[PDB]
Amino acid sequence: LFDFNPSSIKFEKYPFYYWINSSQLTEFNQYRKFVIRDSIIYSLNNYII
Amino acid sequence: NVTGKVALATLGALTGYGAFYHYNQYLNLSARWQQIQENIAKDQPFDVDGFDAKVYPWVRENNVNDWEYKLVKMRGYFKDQRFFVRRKRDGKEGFLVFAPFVTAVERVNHRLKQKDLLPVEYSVFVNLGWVPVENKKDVELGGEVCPPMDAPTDSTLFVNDTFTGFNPDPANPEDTEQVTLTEITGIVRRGEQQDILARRRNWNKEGIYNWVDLDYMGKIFRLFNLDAINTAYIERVVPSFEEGEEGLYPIPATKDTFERPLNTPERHSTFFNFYAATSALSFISMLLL
Amino acid sequence: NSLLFTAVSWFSIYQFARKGAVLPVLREYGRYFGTHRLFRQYLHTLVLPLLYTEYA
Amino acid sequence: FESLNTVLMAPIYSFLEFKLKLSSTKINTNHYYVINGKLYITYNDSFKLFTTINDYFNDLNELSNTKLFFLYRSFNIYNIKLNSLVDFVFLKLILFIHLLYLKSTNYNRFDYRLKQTDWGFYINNNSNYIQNIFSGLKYIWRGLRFWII
Amino acid sequence: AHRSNLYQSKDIVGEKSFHEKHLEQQTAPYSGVKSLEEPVSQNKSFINSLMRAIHNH
Amino acid sequence: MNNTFKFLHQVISKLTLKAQVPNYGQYSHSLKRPINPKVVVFGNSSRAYELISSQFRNFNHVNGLELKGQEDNIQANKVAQSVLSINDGFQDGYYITDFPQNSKQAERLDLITDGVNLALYIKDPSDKVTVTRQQEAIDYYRKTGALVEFEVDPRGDLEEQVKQLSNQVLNGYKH
Amino acid sequence: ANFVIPYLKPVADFWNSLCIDQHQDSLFQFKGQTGSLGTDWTSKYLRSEQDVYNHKYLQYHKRVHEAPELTDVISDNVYRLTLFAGVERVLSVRQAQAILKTQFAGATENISGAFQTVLNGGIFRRGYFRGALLNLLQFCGAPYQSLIWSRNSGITNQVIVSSIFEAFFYPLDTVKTLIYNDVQGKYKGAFHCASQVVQNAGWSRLYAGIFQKLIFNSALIFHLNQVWDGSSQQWASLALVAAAYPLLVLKTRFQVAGTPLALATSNEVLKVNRKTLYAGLVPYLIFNTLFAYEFAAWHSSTAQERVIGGLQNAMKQFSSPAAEQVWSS
Amino acid sequence: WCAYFVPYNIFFKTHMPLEHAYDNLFFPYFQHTHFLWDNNALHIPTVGGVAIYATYIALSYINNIWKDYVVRAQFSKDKELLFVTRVSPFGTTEEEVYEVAHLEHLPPSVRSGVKDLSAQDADGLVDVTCMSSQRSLVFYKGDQYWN
Amino acid sequence: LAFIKEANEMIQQNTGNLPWDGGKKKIFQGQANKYLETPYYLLAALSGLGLLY
Amino acid sequence: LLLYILWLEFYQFYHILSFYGNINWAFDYDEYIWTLELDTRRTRLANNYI
Amino acid sequence: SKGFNLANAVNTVKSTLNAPIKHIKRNIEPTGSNYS
Amino acid sequence: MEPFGTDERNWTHEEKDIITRFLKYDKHVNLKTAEMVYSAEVESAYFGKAGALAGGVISALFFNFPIVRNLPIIRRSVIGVLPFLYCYTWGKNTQEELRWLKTFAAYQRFVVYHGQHCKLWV
Repeated sequence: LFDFNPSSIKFEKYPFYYWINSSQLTEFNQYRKFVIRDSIIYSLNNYII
Repeated sequence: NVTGKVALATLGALTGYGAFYHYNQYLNLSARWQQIQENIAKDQPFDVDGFDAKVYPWVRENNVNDWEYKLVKMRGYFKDQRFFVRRKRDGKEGFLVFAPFVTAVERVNHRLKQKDLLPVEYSVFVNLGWVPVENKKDVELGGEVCPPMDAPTDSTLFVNDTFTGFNPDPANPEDTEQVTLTEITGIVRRGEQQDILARRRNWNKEGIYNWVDLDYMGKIFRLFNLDAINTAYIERVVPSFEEGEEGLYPIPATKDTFERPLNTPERHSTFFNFYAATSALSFISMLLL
Repeated sequence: NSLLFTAVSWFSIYQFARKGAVLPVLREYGRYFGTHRLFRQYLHTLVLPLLYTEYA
Repeated sequence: FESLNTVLMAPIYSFLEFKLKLSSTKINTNHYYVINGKLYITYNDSFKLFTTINDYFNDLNELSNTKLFFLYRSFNIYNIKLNSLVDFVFLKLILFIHLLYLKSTNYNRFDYRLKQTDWGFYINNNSNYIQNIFSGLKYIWRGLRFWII
Repeated sequence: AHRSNLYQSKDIVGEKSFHEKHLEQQTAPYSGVKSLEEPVSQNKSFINSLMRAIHNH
Repeated sequence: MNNTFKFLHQVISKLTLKAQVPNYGQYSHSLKRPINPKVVVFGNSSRAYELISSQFRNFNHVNGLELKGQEDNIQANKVAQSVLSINDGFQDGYYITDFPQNSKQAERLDLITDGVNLALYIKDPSDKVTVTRQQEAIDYYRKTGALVEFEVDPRGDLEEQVKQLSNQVLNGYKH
Repeated sequence: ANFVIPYLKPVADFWNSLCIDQHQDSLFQFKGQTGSLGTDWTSKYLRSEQDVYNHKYLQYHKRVHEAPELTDVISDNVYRLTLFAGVERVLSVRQAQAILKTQFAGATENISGAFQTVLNGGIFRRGYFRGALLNLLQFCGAPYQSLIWSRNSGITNQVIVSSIFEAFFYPLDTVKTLIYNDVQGKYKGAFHCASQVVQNAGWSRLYAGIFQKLIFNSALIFHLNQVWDGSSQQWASLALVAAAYPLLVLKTRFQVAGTPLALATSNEVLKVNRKTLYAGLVPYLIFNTLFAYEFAAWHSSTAQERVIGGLQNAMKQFSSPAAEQVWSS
Repeated sequence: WCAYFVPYNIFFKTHMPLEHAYDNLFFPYFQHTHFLWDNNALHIPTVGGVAIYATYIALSYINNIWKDYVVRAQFSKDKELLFVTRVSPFGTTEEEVYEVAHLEHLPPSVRSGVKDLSAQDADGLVDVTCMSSQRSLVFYKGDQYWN
Repeated sequence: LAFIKEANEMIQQNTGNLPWDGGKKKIFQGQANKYLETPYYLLAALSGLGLLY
Repeated sequence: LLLYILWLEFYQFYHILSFYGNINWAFDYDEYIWTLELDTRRTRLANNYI
Repeated sequence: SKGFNLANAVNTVKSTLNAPIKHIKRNIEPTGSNYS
Repeated sequence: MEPFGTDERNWTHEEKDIITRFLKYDKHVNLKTAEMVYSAEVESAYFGKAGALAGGVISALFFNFPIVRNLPIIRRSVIGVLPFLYCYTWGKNTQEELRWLKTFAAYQRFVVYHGQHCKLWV
């Protein structure tokens, strides 16, 4: 109520902006089968670029 | 009085405008027909094979009206199904008979031995000719149109063409790819239209057809090149003696026996004469008033 | 959004003044230049939404 | 030629009117004259008494209403063909009905049975039946209204 | 007589129909800025003159 | 008509009436106004004159009192000519006062001008001379059904009396 | 199904045809194959997906590269021919409202009053759709005839042909205007109105605004060419036509001159306040923008290129986004 | 519309159900067809009866709701029997008569509700209650409509 | 003003103040009734032809 | 409101009764066609009870 | 003349917003009956 | 594949279009999913057009209704356009809902074909 409130504003106009792939900033400790998802995300990013 | 005079004047003006329009149409049609006859006298058929047969040059350029009324010597294999469309041949009731001609084939079977698919045939429909009503039972489904082209001389030509994909080998080692081709030269015709006043009415449900619907023919015969066939349909022609004396049905088309246009110069002149007579009568009546 | 607000405000001001309804939010006659309250309100309406959008 | 000149002068005349409106104030004080003891303002080519601004606005509204409803309230009087035809059709139907039932007595078989029952709550008919023909049809229409659709 | 009275009861003022109301609503004169029409020199400026012209129609 | 045909007959008449005045139900109140208002006045008092002025503020008054001694036909012609034209401001509602004191003259005027859209007798006890002159005209107007009597007390709300008289005149105007 | 279905079936069939893609249905009509691959239902759907815009482009080509058919023009002006058809009569009345006594018939000197006077006749032959037959017949005249004369001619040639046709067919437009401007219904059909006019005035009155009509037609042709090209100077052409908008209003006022419906005479046409020249400018421009007239034959090369580019984008919509480009293919 | 036109298309012109059909069920997705449901078609007669009864009830309720207001009134020559035309169920007019002694206007049963009465407003509604038939005529409490 | 003049003339005509033209005054003004006959004849002919066919 | 609730409940009942029968179309490329068949399904006994 | 005047539009909106007040009050007004 | 959670942003319209396009022609999408997507795209088109036509039809009658007959032009036009907008919105929403729901189902099926769901082990 009477303290600093965490912000909720976020990006809303980018294609698959929330689709984050494994990387050094992610440590690549994702799901063991998430490689297919990462590759699809990369291909879709290439399409949308 | 005033109503009658005004109506007569309006009728005369409309009929005069129609007469002038149809007279100009008749003159243009006469010029076009003279040019068409002169060009048809040449008899120099452009070759339809290879990259030209995979997509027809008129279809390739979307300029069929540009390639209209031209002589083409095409390669292809005729389909078994024959479609008859009700039409008068030399004043005699009959049917224009058309049969698809498979000009090219495609085989995507990488596992050709594991599975035996059907070749994807890029085909073009050719109007095999015209048959009288009395000989309706004479037309044979898959009947022989003409003798096939001879075997190629080049020993390197006894295989599927680079673009056409047709293998003119009298003994193809792949018997599944064995084929006997055909070559024929003919004239070009644009797709007709269904006009109520022109008696080009098709009872497709009842099987009665008077308007040449390329899309309907494609849906009936299951042709792979639907839009390509819908672009135009050629009326096959023969170099004189199209069908002299035999049970040859459909009778082919000659140099001066091909199907004249529905909106012919004669029809345009008749419409012009009718409109001009109407205009003259209306003007005379208005003068009498 | 700012352009829509400005257009709505301008149209409403013109129509309400065409019937006499004028909000005296600012002084009816301003100091110095002596501009009309209508002109001052039109200027304020043109200015404010752009500044608010700029700030946010 | 004149209309081409007028079209050319259209923005010109509009600009002139705008300039005149800008350079002129909507105040002239050239209307109100005290006619004897009555204050009259110039009304077209004549005068009209002014008691209040609201009164003048009301008079203007009345005159405007008269002008706006002048034509419609001048509707053709004797355009009575359809109404006369309707009246004639109704009269002809009524006359045919009166002819068909010229000489029928009031009491019917039920009325006769009404003279042989203890049903004193129900009363015997003693009047003409012309005015209530097809009241059964009216009742059927009432009853089928809530069940038709 | 019913047709003459439009099947409407005589000696009854009634409610004017919607169009009639609109006929009354759209007929009233426009109310220009009276203050802008005042003889004040503050209204004699060019900006005030333009405001009066655009506002008084 | 039979009690069963009344609904259908009335519906048919209402539907057919629309062919005469389109949007009649949408202009019934407006059509309540006359076309060329001609009014005949009877009465003389202070409150009577006040009510006349209030009800005919936008109307033009004809001084039939001045037209005294003229022949009946000439007076009727003059009154009709006064009441058969629209002022430059499209003002056509003309109210002739102190006229005509003769039933024959009223009949001639009615024949000339298709009947006065309004005839108003001010039933005011403060009025003492009007009934002394226009009794025959009052009787003729009562026979014609156009005479509307506005019973006004000499004392009371002038505004309320004006409202009542305006309502009576509007509802009693004859097309 | 013995009495009702035989009549009720066509209505549902037409509703489905309006709500479904008939061509696509035709693709699903014939199930099977004759030896050529790609005849399955999936293949038919795959072909039909691009086939919608493909058939649209083919129809555009037939409209441009082939001779004209009136129905196609009707197909181009379908919203202008049936639904917003009465807006033409409304605009005619509004242009004629400057000299009409509609102010005495409870119609305000505005578009609202013009509509109310137009709506005072109803929604039938005498209402908002009054004279629609004459309007459609006029639409079937000069536009079709001039468009038949100049298929893909230049702007000047198209303007000349349109002027010739509009001069040819003036009386029909004059009669349509008179019927639309007849608020009392004094005209019992086009023939009766024409008879009365001929017996009353003389033949010359049929083209009181023919020159203004030709000039406005040239302006509208320029505007339509700019709009088709999409030059972003289309707004400039709209403004230029709005500058000449008084010509059409003057022509409309001249067409109905010195008649029972108009309380003024022809000379009085020159005495009108200039504020009347911009009476229905806004409704006219709105109609000309939203429900615009489109002659696909007279479309510019820029218009054809824009249409082809839209079709190319639609065709490009059919592609795999996450497709991987391989070194070997 | 909300009962037939939407249900007709939503039930017989598609195979994918609405989002409201699967929001509460945790089951694998599937398509729906109307040619393999209710082989013993009890649903047909139930739907027909429900539709008929609902339409009848709606018509009757609308007629009852609109049947309390007074549309046209006329006191008799002796003013004993007031003839009044109200709104009929088919949207037409229906004429009835009321006895003079039957109608009355009375304070509500809760005296505290007088301030919250419709007739308290100047342009309100006043109900004349014909006590003989326990009927109500809702006259418009305003001066323009009355004679 | 133009509407006022037209309305004055119409009001004279309606109220009977018809124009006094050279002592030849129109003391009556009316219209006759015309009935649609060609449509009836066409309907009768079409019905007879259909019956014969 | 009861009618609207009844319509929603009818749609729910139809959807629920539908899932018990799995009818789907499958493409046989041998004849180059697609035919619709029906088969049973295995799901949660808890789901069936619900 | 003058077309859409915001004052007139607001007056019409206010009249519309005060329209169903009478019928709502009549529906909610207490009657003269008490069935205890 | 996409993030799941209340705080996560909802799928966008352009994202849904891109996903549908990918599922329509991907070489890594099974034939059953392709047929489902094609059937979904085909039938969903009729609903929106039918709803728009129904709005156009009903709104015309509502423009000439009993009270709608004698209203001012602005109010009459607004009231008439009211049904058309509602029915057009209904039809378009129904078409979009059917298409997007079947698209999400196809996406789930494709993810299952590639095991792209956490805690989904056979």
